[PDB]
Amino acid sequence: VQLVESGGGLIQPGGSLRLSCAASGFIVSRNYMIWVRQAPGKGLEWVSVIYSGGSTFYADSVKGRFTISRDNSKNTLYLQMNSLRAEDTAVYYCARDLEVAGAIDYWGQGTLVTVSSASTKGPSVFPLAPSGTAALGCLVKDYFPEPVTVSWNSGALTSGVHTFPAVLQSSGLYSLSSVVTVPSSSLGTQTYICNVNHKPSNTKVDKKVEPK
Amino acid sequence: CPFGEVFNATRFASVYAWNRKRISNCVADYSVLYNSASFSTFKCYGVSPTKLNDLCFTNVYADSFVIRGDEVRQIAPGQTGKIADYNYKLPDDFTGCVIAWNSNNLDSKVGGNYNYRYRLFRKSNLKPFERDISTEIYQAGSKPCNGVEGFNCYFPLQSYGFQPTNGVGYQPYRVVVLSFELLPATVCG
Amino acid sequence: EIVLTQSPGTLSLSPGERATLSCRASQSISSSYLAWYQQKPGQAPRLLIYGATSRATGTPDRFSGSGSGTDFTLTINRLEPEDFAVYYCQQYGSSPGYTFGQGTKLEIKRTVAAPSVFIFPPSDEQLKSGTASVVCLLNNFYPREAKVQWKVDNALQSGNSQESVTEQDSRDSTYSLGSTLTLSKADYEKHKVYACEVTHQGLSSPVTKSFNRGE
Ligand SMILES: *[C@@H]1O[C@H](CO)[C@@H](O)[C@H](O)[C@H]1NC(C)=O
Repeated sequence: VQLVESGGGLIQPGGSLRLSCAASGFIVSRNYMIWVRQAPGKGLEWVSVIYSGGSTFYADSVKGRFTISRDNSKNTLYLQMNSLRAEDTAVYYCARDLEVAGAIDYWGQGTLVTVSSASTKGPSVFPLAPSGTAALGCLVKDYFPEPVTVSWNSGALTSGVHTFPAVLQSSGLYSLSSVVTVPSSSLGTQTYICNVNHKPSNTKVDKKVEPK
Repeated sequence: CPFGEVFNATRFASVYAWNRKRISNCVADYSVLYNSASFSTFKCYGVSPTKLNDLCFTNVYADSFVIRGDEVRQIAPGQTGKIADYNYKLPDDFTGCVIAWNSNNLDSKVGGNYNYRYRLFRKSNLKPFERDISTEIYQAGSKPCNGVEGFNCYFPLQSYGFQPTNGVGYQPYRVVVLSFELLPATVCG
Repeated sequence: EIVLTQSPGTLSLSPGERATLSCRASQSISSSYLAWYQQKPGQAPRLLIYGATSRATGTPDRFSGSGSGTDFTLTINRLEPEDFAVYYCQQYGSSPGYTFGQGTKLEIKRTVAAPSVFIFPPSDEQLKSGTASVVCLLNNFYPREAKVQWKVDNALQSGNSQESVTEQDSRDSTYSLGSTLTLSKADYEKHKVYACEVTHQGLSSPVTKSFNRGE
């Protein structure tokens, strides 16, 4: 028994996507089947339900845009999403529901949908230069889509490194910082290079961080 | 016509096993019904509660059962939900009335009253005025159930839990559905 | 519209203590229609309790549920390390038919640790491009609650900064936070003193780090 989801990706405002949920063990057409979504960093939100007898119900925020359905032959559940807005960005779970006989007891792994209207763009890398323990870092600014990977000295330096979660700026581009603390006596003797890699844009930067 | 023997019974049926009483060869009069103050719901479809007493029908049926407050809106034409789909289905051209009143004083009990049950699982929607009372184990997965409850193998009937403190949407409501049938009239007001 | 308000927003305990999470409904509901879920970072929710009190398949006995009406409770007896997670409550009886609470984070307790505060001016490379980003760093503190106040020529700045926080560190259980103040190059060169002032439980008084543009 398992629920496997697919079809997520990056789409523009006003565009359309279709999520699919191949079931195994469960028979989709005999169950209450739901979609629930989670926007990045936020709570769970119920999207839609299809009853084994064919009845369908929808959250207010998606009524008229989203359409749940199924194919008994493929044993799969679908979610057709039209007129997508930025706020529809989320991880989408299909899940089986048992109501008072068991609540939502099985959930698929989730599929990510991003609604953006931003174009692929490699990051700008700027040093955060140090002025007991010193701190130094890299500002990896104005990239899209996610993710960037950041390492220090090609992976030779891991102790003390904090790579912060990316934040979505008002421009629709992401930005994140990577910092590391070191002995301030190492500032004169050891070289600190942050290694930024953004696969969607095939950008690889190596920025050396020196005291100003 | 013995309306009181329907509205004033001591216990009601569970919705999945709703009760049907035939009413025939008697005088109707819907005055003590409509002009009662104790009815939370009294909606008519296809007729008119005003000019109800001065008409005739070949036969009338009174179906009675108990449901949750929030489900009374499903006892109407063209409704969907667990009750309309798997328990009691009104037809789309319904000609009759739906009467509902809160029975929290009668059907709630401190500690929970679980005597009233509804069908939660069913492969297909009921047809109008279908009564399904099977208690066959419901196969949600791929392996046969062989009449044994287990994972993916559920008893299709589930209890309401009626406690006096629940909010009114969770409180029990006694419903009576009056269906008028003009197929030689024998029920007039 | 039915609303589930979970509390507290964050619970900090050490392994083997007793965890009590509450859920309060904006209206009275039957206990049959309430469930509790655990969710670990990166994963799908995991059902723990349904019908207020019934243990899902695979839910160990240290998890117990209770309550009725407006108030419901999840109890973890003898916390285990794998129990630090987000916990959600859910109702499935009232319109629209599925509602979740906002979440309670159950996090590891440790001793108070004041942050080390660092301030970074924009680099010349960035300024050349026409934007200045001033970064303030708070390192290895506990607990998570910290106020970072940006001050430009002693004018408190609101609405042009964004904060970002690491997950609790797996070795010392502390937090780290970056706050970024974004200006245009023109507005950045209009002022002299840039300061971030940090307030935290572990600091006897707010600590300020600052720099003067071009120094
Ligand atoms: C049910 O009993 C009450 C008792 O006062 C009575 O007034 C009412 O008319 C009865 N319902 C009928 C006759 O339909």
